[PDB]
Amino acid sequence: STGSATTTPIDSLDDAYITPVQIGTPAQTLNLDFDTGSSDLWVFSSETTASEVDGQTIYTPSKSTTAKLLSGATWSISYGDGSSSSGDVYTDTVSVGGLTVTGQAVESAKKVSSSFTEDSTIDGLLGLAFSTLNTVSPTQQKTFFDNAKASLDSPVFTADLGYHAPGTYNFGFIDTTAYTGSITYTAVSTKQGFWEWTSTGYAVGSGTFKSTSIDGIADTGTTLLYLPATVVSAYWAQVSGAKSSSSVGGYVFPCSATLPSFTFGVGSARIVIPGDYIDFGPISTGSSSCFGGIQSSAGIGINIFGDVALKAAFVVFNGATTPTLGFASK
Repeated sequence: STGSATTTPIDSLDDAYITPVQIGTPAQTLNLDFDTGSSDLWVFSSETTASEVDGQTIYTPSKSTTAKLLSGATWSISYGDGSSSSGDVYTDTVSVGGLTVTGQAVESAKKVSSSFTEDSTIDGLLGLAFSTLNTVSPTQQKTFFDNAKASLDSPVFTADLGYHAPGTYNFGFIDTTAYTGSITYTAVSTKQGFWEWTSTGYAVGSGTFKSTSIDGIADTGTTLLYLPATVVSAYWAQVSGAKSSSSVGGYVFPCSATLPSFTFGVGSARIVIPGDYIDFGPISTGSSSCFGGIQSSAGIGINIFGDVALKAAFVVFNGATTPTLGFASK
């Protein structure tokens, strides 16, 4: 089997991407944030505290003839950015782009943090990291991909995120028309539960490539590119007037600037992030200070190849017995 679904930016900045997902019988379609940095499929629901729901579409398990309470199971997650949610668990039928999993754990939120409430466009998350990170207790549950894998034509999914445009998540096949040149594959460590890999270096603009190992994760659920302070300083030093602002919480730059590209290495291959992808616009409406899309990972504890980086590539998440990651230009 295979599946193919379009993923759409939630706003004009590509802060996140939403993908329609069918849950239950008859189908209830919710727009979920596919997150290769976490491993829980959770939704706003009829059980979510009413004051914490503001415009989201909810899953109502009582209206699904295939929903079953997973008795005694609870979940609770805290994300790197400080947001969180928790609740109980149902199993139900879940379909993405024509690919159907029966008995998928659907984690129903009883509580969500303010950032989730305030984002009316995101009805929940669909985790695509390794199932070892799943938070359901006392019986850990599998991700949608893990459940689908055996049925898929090939045990892979691909992320093809757009810059200010829709893109695609495919399951079970590699669309050879969706990228240019070749896909370069690179080793993955699953030791921390992430799609963790080592980039071979970077360049700023038309500058020379610096060969240096940068361990990090491919994370579709993180907006920005978070890299070591040395690398980030070298990038922003090429932008007149750019500075790290403790009050804003990262690098800002004059909105009048033209940003240089940023290149990262994948083995001997190179992925170029155009300068415009690094512009996240005014820090507040009407400001001439703009927020940068490349930020320091210092104090996160891990480097994160988030959407800024991934949307410059066609990315293969190869879930074979020994997982790997593939990157192609597009």
